[PDB]
Amino acid sequence: EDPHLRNRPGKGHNYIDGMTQEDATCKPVTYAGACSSFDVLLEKGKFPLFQSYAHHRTLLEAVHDTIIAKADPPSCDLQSAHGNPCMKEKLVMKTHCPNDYQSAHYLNNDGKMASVKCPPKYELTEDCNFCRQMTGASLKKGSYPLQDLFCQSSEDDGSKLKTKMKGVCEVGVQALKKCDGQLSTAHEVVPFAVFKNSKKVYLDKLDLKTEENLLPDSFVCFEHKGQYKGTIDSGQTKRELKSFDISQCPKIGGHGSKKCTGDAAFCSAYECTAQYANAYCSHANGSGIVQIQVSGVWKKPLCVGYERVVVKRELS
Repeated sequence: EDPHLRNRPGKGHNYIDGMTQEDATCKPVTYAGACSSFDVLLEKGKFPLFQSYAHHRTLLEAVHDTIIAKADPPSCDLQSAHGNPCMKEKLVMKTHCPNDYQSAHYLNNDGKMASVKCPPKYELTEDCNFCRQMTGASLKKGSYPLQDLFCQSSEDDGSKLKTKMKGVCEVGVQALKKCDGQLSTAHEVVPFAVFKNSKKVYLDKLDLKTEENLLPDSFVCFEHKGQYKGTIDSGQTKRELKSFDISQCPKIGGHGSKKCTGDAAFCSAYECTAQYANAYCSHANGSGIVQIQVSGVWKKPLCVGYERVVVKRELS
C-alpha cells in the first residue's frame, strides 16, 4: 500500500467526462505522472477517510467503472442566468477549492455524480460557489474532489434506507422534520453513504467493517518499465515501476498470458515463479468488502464519505 497508492483498483480512470486533456496521465493514474483530479487526495490530514481506504475507488473511478452514475445534467454552469440544478446543494456544503480549477465534483443527494463548472478561462473562487476570470495563464485540467470518500461495487439493495439523526431538523438539503423552535446551526463534517436504490443517507456515526479477501482488487501488481533488469522482487526504490493487470497472471491450475510471483497470500491462489516473473503481486493493505452499520443493520454500500454541511438541530 505505502509505495503502491498510485496502483489503482479497476481502470484507475481519474478524469471528468467533459475534460480529456489530462488523460495521458490520469487515464490511467499510475506510479509515474501527475493528475490534478487525483494527487490532491493524498496530501495528509486532508481526505483522511479515503487515505485509510486508499485502495478502494475514488468517485471518478466509481463512475468510469460504472458503479456510480453521472447526474442528470452532468455539470452545472455557475455563470448563467443562474446555473441552479447544483446550486441549492452546493451552497449547503462548505468547500475550499484551490486556484485554477474549472470543475469540482461531488455525490449529489440523488447518489449520482454532479459537478460545478466555469466556462473556458474562468476559475472557481476559494469557496467553490463562483467563477471568475482566471489569474495565471494555466488552468489545471482536472475537476476538484469536494468530499472525502471511497467507493466500491455492490448489489446490496438499500431502498428501505434513509437518513436519521437525533434531533436534527436539517442536514444539507435534507429536511428530516419540522422544528417549530429556535435551532442551533453549524457546518459539521458529517458521514454519509449511498447504496443501490437509495439517496444519500447521512448518519450519526460511522461504523464500518472490512472482510479481507483474495479477490483481484485486493492485490496491486507491478513490473519493471524499460529494458530487462533481472527478476522482479518487491523492490520499491530505484523504481521504474509500471502497473500491471493481475488478470494476465495464471491462477493455480489455470491459463495465463504472463508469469508472476507475489507474497504469500498471492501464491496461495495464483501460481508463482520467482525467476521468470514478468510481475510481482502484493496484497493491498485495507482492501476488501466494506459494510456499514446503518442503525442496527449491516449493509454493503456503494460509497461512503464525509461532507462539511450545514446542520440545524433543535435545542434541549
